[PDB]
Amino acid sequence: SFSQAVSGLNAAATNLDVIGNNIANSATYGFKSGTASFADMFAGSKVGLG
Amino acid sequence: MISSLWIAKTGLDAQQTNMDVIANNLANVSTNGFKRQRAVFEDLLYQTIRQPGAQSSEQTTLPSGLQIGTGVRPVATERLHSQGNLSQTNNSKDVAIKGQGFFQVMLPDGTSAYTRDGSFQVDQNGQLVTAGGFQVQPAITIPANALSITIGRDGVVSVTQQGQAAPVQVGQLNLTTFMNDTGLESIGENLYIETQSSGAPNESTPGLNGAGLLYQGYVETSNVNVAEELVNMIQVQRAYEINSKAVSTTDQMLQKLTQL
Amino acid sequence: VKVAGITQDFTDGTTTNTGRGLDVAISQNGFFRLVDSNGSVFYSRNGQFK
Repeated sequence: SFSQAVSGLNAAATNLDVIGNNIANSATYGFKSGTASFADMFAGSKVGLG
Repeated sequence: MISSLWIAKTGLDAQQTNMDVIANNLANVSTNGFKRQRAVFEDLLYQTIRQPGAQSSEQTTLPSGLQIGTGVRPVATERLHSQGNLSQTNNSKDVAIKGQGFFQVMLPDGTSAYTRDGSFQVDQNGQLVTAGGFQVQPAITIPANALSITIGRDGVVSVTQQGQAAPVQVGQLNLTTFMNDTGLESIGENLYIETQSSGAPNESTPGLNGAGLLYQGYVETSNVNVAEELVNMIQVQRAYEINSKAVSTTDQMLQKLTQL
Repeated sequence: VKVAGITQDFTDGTTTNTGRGLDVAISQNGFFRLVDSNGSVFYSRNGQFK
């Protein structure tokens, strides 16, 4: 069950990383804040790939 | 002495190599310009007791044969030449390379090595040398009574003396790339040398033909993430324990066989 | 975020009348030319002279 959890672990890290980027680039002039979006993935049915 | 025992020994060896790679990656988590390495395996041959797809009768064919594996062999341990992060070291003689490319250097015997490090110093004679005593191949020298050394976005590097109210150009920091950066074999003290797997090096100014750019006053940190290393340690430990238990089961089975 | 170096503001100040005779102010663009003992050339706007 590491495969499902590890993928979710990386997704949380990426979401946290982008937040840090949006919070560090504050007071920059020509900057637009960015956010990340996720999407699930199933091989067939009843099986989850994270 | 038995097939299961040999298969389990090969599995244990593979897991030991994986653990060693993980430990080596974690050890130099702070080395500047370090590129991590990843281990890749592939299973060994198969003994075919019954040929798959064999002609069992005049018209019937076996949908599947009988094959027994022989184990797993570690095929390679490859560097991952990703892009490391950059930091603010604030040194006039510190350079970071963004993109791809290598700084050339001359070994004492005479051949050429390639590096990704940026901590450039000056020898006693005023030649730009790296940490370790090696000097860059294009032989850039820094004259005495130098106020400031400025390295542009491209390869041009200039120095300012006390007077003359204008910078004077010293040399060009051309950098070399390879067709296959992964094939370069690493050696000690953070260096790489050309092999047959990688193509012949091509030298160019920064910013052209896909080469990177030079940033002065920065330094490139290693491309190792501590987050996933720990979970890899957990998984490899569990796999190693499983293989050891398989060895134990084989030994117990054999002992109960020979107890007769 | 990286810092792209400090940027100077060269807006004109306010010419306060402090008296005396060895003090000069500029109402437009322009830098006084100065030289040191070693011969190097410096540029400034300081009005204090003696």
